[PDB]
Order: sequence, then C-alpha cells, then structure tokens
Amino acid sequence: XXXXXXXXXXXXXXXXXXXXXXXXXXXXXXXXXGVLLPSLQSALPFLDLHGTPRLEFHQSVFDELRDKLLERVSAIASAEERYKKLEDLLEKSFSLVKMPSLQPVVMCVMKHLPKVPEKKLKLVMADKELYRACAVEVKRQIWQDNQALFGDEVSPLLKQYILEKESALFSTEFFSPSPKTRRQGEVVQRLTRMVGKNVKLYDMVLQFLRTLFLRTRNVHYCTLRAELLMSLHDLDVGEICTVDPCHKFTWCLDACIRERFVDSKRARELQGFLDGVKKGQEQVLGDLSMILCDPFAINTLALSTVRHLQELVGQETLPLLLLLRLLALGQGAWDMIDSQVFKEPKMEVELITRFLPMLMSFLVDDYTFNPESFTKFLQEQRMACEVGLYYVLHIKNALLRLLPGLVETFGDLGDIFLHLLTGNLALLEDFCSSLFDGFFRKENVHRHALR
Amino acid sequence: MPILLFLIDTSASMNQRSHLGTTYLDTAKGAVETFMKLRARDPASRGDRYMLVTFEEPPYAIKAGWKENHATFMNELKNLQAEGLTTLGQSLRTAFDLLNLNRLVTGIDNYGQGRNPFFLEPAIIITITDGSKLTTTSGVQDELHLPLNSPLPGSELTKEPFRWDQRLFALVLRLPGTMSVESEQLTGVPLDDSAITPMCEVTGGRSYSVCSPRMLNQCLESLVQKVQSGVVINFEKAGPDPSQPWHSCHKLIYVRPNVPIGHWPVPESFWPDQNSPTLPPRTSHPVVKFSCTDCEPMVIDKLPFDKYELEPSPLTQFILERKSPQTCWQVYVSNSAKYSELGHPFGYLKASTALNCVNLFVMPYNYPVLLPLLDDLFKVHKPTLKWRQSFESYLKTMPPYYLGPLKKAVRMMGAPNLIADSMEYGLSYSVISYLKKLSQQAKIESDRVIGSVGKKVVQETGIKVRSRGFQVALLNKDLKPQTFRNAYDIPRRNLLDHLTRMRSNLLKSQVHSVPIAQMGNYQEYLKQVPSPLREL
Repeated sequence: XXXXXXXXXXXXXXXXXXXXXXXXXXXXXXXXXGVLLPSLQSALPFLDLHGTPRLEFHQSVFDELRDKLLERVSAIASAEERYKKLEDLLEKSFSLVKMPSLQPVVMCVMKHLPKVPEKKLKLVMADKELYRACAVEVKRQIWQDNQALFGDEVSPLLKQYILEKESALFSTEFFSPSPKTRRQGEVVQRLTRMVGKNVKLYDMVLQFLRTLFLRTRNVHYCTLRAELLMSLHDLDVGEICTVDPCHKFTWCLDACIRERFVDSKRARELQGFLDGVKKGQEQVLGDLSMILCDPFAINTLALSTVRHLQELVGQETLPLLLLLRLLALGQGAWDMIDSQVFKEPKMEVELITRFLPMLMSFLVDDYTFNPESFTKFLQEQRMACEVGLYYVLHIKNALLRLLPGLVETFGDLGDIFLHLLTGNLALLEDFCSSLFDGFFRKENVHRHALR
Repeated sequence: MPILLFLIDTSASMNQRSHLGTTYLDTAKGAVETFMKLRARDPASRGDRYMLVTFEEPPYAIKAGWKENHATFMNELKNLQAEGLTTLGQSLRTAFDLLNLNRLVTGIDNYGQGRNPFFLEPAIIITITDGSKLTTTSGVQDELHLPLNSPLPGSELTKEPFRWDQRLFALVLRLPGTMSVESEQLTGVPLDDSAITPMCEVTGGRSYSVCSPRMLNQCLESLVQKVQSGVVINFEKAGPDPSQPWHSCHKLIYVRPNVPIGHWPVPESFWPDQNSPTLPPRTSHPVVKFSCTDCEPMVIDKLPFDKYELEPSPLTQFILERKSPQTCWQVYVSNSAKYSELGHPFGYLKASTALNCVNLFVMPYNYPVLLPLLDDLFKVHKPTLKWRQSFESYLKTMPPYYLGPLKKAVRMMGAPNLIADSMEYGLSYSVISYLKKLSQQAKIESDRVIGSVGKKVVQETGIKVRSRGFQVALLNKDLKPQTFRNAYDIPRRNLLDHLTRMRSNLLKSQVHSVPIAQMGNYQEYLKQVPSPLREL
C-alpha cells in the first residue's frame, strides 16, 4: 500500500466519493485520474466499443515502461553524472517503499556507489523488516553497518562446521582428496554473499570466523578462510588479495601444496615468506591460524613429510627439506589454544631423529625381505609426528613386522579416525587391520562399514 | 461407475420348487430384476455395468461381461437353465478373473508404487445360490476351494483372487417346499452357514440366508444399500486395549469422487529395494494396525491430505462410544519401514466433530516428523541446511514410492524446487520390465476373453452309439426347417398340404413366429410404416 502523493490522492478520492450523491464527482475523479497531452481521451472510445479494459492498458503501460528501459536505467548506472542521476532516482523512489519497488530498488542498486546513510539507515531497516531483494548492496550495507552480516556469516560458519562433521561421519573409500577448484561448494555462495570489492567488511568477517573457529570452535574452522581466499584468488578479487600482504603468498603456497604435495620450490617459497614475516600479532598469528585450521592443508603437509622421510631414508642423510617440514608442522600444529605473540616451539631434533630411524629401519627390513619401543615413544611423545608415522604405516615381511607396531600405536593414542580410514582404504593384512580396529561413534561406524 | 456382477447358480439343484410354485432359478432371476428396479430407484445409477456369470463351462460361463449392453444382459438372464453341477469355486475364479483381467492393462493396482484408494474400479459380486453341496463330477466337496490351475498373468502379485475394491455377497435361497409360519422373520437376516459364507466374509461382504419372499425383499434392499464406491481395509489392533470383536474387521472405507481425487497411497507391506527381481505378493486387503493409544490430529494449512469415511462397523461403534473427536488413533501397516517391522504411522483414525462418522486420514509416511518439520519451514522461512539435514533424515526413512506424491504435494503447496523435486529412482528395472510385459499379456487375454463371451460358443450334442464312432442326431433347438427349400424336412402327416402350399408359392397364384418381445414393437413398426398427414 504505497502512500506518498499517489496514496494521498487515493485517500482524497476515497473521501470525495464517500456517498452524499455527486454522480458528476465520480466522473470528474475518473477524468482527473490520461497522463499528459490529452490524446488518451481521443483513444478512449476506440477501446470503449468492445468491453473497455482500463486495468489492462494501465498494467501494460506500467510493465513496458518498467521492463523495457530498466536496461536504460542500468546503462546510465554503468561517472559523476551517472552517480548523481542514480542518487536522484533513489531519492525519488525512496517514497515508494510500500509501493512495489522492484525497478525502484534496482535503480538504486545499480547506482549504489554513494551509500547515503541518512536514508540508508531507513532503507536497511525497511529491508530487514520486509526482506528486500537488494542482495549485493544490501549485504555490503549490512556488513559495513553492524553485525547482522556477522550473524549471517556465523550461521554459514556453523553450517559449514555441521557439513564437515557429517562428511567426517559419512565415511567412504584418502581424506576426501579435492583441490581448491573442485571444492567449490558451501563457500562459493558465501563468497558471492560477500561484498566483493569490500576489503574492510570481508576482513572483519574473516577475523570473526577465525576467532570463532579458534577460541570456541574446532579445527574444522579456519579451512573456510583458505577456501574463501582461494575462491577470491580464482574470482579475481584484487582488492581483498592485495589487502593481505603475505596472505596471498601463503594461499598460493597452500594451493601448490594441495595440488602436488611434493615440491622443493614451494617449500623454499614458504620458508622465504616465513623468514621475512612481520610480528606475531599481525600477519603472524593469522598465518599460524591459517596453517593450523587447514585440515586438507594438514593432510598435504603430512603426505609431504612422509615423502621427505622416504627421500631421506633413500639418501641416508638423516640430520633442509625435513627441517622445513618440521618447521611447517610446528607452525601449523596449533595457535588458537592460547592467544599470544607468534612463537614456534617445535623441532625436537633427538625425538625426530629417533622417529625417522624407526621408519628407515622398517623400510630397510621391507626392502631386505622382498618396533614396540619406537611405538611406545611415539605414543608417549609428539603426536604431530605420530600422525605422519601412522599415515606412512597405513599406506612383505616388513609390513608384517610393522603391523604389530601399528597395533601398539593404535592402543596408545580425534584425528585418528581419518588416518585409520585412509589406511584401511589403501590396504592376510585384512585380519590384522580388523584386529587393530576392534581393539579400540564415528570410529565404530567406520569400522562397521569397512567390514 | 459400479460393476454389478451376478454369479447365478445354474446347478441342477436350483430346479427346486418353493411354496411359490416356482423353482429357485426363477426366484434368482426375479431377485435380479427386483434388485435392478431398486437400484434404478437410486438416480445415481445412470451409469452402471451389469455382468452375468453362471456355473457352466468357462467357454459358456461368462454370459454378459464388458461391452455387453442391457438388452443382451436381460435376454441372457431370462434364458438361464439350471442343468449343471455346483462348481462354485471354478465359477468364483472365473468371476474374479472377469473382474480383474483389465487391472494390469490399465494399471489400477499400482503395483509396487503404493496402494491408492482412489485407484479403484468398485465392483461387487452378488452370487445367488442354495445350500446344496458343491459337486465337481467326482463327489461332494463340503468346503469351498477356488482352483489355481490356469493363472492369469500377474495373479501372483496379490496372492488372493479377489481384489481391494471387490466384495462378494451371497444370496442363499432356502425357501422351503411348504410355507412356514413365523412372526420373527421381521428381525435381522441371519448369516448363512454354507461354504460361501467364509469366502464372502474374507472379501468384506456377507451371506444372506433367505427363507421367505419378504426376507428376500429385505435382503435385496440391504444389498442395494451396500452398492458403494470404496475399498476394503483390514484393520487390526496393534497394542493393548485403551478378544473383543472390534479387534479385527474387514471394513469398508468410502472413496467419494467429485473421478476420485487423492494424493497419498496406503503404504506397501514391504520396503522397496532394487536388488529384488520379483515384487513381493501383497494381501488384497492391506492389513493396517491402529494404535489404541490416544494421539493428536496434525493438520497444517494448504495440506494435500485425503479423508476417507469408514462404513459403520464394530470398530467405528467402539470409536464413537469413546466419545473424543479431539483425539485420534494412529494407524500403520507392518513391515513397511526399512528397519522397524512395526512401521511408522502413515495416518490416524479420527472421529468426526459431530460424533457421526469415523474418518481415516491418510498422510505422508511419517507425518509426526514431517508435518512439524515442513510446517516449521513454511512458518519461519529459503530452506536452511540445519533443516535440510533433518529433511534428509526424514527422506532416508520414507519409502521410495512416496517421493512422487510428496513432490506433487510440495509443488502445489508453494515450494516447487524443493529436494523432493530432485530425481525419482523408484523400482527395479526387472520389475518395470515385468510389469510392462504383464500389461501386454493382460491386453492379450483382455481381447481374448471379451471376444469370446458372445457368438463364440455353440454347443452341439450327439448320442455316441457304443460298440457293445457312430452317433444319433438330436432334435436341435436351432433346427430351422427349410421345408420350402428341402423336401426332407416335410413330415408325411402334412405332405399333401405342404405340397400344394409349395405349388401355390412357386406358381403365380415360419412367418408370424416373431419372438414375443418384438411382436409388439410399437415404435419400430410405425417407424418403418409411412407417416400420415397432419390435422387441420
């Protein structure tokens, strides 16, 4: 029910035609209601002679004058003169908020470069009350105004966490191998819901999502940050990528790790980016959160560590690629447990050398054919290398010898379900795998589905 | 439009005189004409199909079937002769085959895709018989056993010869030779005690034991009152009381047209899987089990749901006795869920607000978990993924045949492009191929049987002179003595008179044996006659 001048005229006509006779009054009101250059009265008896529709004519002229030149409205919206014309059109169409404003809202959305917050607050309130169709401009205004866009992003973050939990529960026959291109889902719609060339709102939303995933969230969060960074890099989001100084570089490094998982040049680039980094408060804590929250990145780093251990066992030079992998594991182990400056306490050289010698001895035994103390030390030691050791063991006589070690490590030590599923999918040994699985709700369901 | 199939006993025991002086077959024919008069009193019987099956051989058993008009039905009902044996089981099998041969070619049964009460062809079989023993030219039987020797293609899918929408009623004639004085004959008609009674009761019908012409008229009025459009549903008591006779009943629900409209099927007794090559045989009456525990009727706005009024029965009397229209009794079929053998409630039994009738409301398969969920989305929401993971949890338990009706219901509700609109796998390719081949063979015997009801069965007899291949001819009914064309047809007793009549016929110098019904043709004779002039 659009008011304004038209609504006032309708109210006046209703007040005038409120009984009291006046048959000529109704005719005067009908004649006064015919737009300009009164040849419409000349066209009237041409249409009156066969059951006169006036509603058909009015709806037809409204529909053509809207739809045919909404393209012209967009063309004049597509700099200073066009922006001023769009502002004037928005000021004219603001009075028709209760009126149907599909075209009136599209005219303001097309020239939405000037925010105009004095009417923008009322427009945002009306859009929140009436669920307006302004998608991009409405989302940008909601992100820049208050935490309504923050609440919308928190709901999508919870939905993404629930989807990740359901995917972890729904087991299948390699930790869901998918790069940034094929994983376009559940974040491409959220990325399009972002402001686009809105560095401040997108950065605030990313910071809120990272804080929610770190302080009161699992490790499932903070991979959506890498997903949205990859989507913006592939989407040609120049401003958002250029806002983060090292964020684009570490996102490219993460994409290269996800694409291949074995590259010395990528490791050198990551080491060079970490060497000349800023302080741990800004660009260091965020980089640590991006390293820790990446589950697919963590799996790629574990595969790279296994490959580097195999290469070191082949070369027989235990004691820089292994050091780079250890530094990456220490950086991406966890940083959201305690909020503080950027620190990298890691690289146990003696324990790392003891763990690598066990894998080297297992490989040498497997090569020659075609233990418990090392497993106890791994269970009573750093589990970051334990995950890599379990992944290496999961994927003739050497395998039979390492099966008791895998059973001992299974009885020693959340993330082990994915490693066990990968080992079962990659792999006489079936009975040993079933005995290891039965020696321990997602893990039991995965064991039942495997057998 | 209903089908009235009359299974007239044409066994020779029907030639028994009553106190009326007429045989039982005469009483049977007159019962049929009085039934048709009382049916024609109802002005909703403007479209009504009458069929006639006798006890004769299957070439001659079906006297009027599909595509037989009223005149042929009457002319063959009048000309019945009770010269056969009491082959009740074979005649019942032929009657059910004549009712069910079109079912697979037109797909009323909807096999494997849910039991649709609106997919019905409402027919009742009124068998008029006596209490004599059943005979099969080797002895008496003393128990009714329908033979399964030459099955119609697809008969194994239902495991019983009768169907969902077919009810067998027996009008057992027990008129004595001498009139019996009785003042208690104005009371209710007793159930008969012959072998036809359990077979009538298992199809949702009943047997009438008449003993007088007024009892016969009372039974005919009751039979006219029982010509309805509905399907027979077996109701069972699932839990304890909230054995009494309301525990089990093969009652009738009513399917009122506007063609009937409906959305939800009664669920099958199995869980459909594409691994099984053969569709499981389902009972002709779906065994539903009502929950005696009180629940709450759950209806949301714009919801496609179907309400079926139960016919009066001990179950409806029990429900209306516990006067509580605000509550409902949830109903479900067993072994319909993928895991639970008990099943999920597909509907509830709610008494009317006026305490008049008991209505069966059929719903989606698990309505207490879908209606709050779907009502929640259409009250709050643009689906959310927290809702959609719950909706997928419902779709994991829903049988596959509900997916089509659910898609149509949410399409007409206001959410066209919902998840229910995405794909429809249905049955196994072996089952679809089997059903299509069964439809083709059903067409084959459909055009076989319909072509063989009339002008395809002519009987000629012989004496078959024994040796201690020659035969002696009989006086044929259709002798047609061509006495003017054949000299051998002229008897010696009137040889001279017929000779001079032939001589008068050939030179320049039978008729008036019109078969009675056409000898008084008022309209036909004047139509061929020229019209006169008109008055001043």
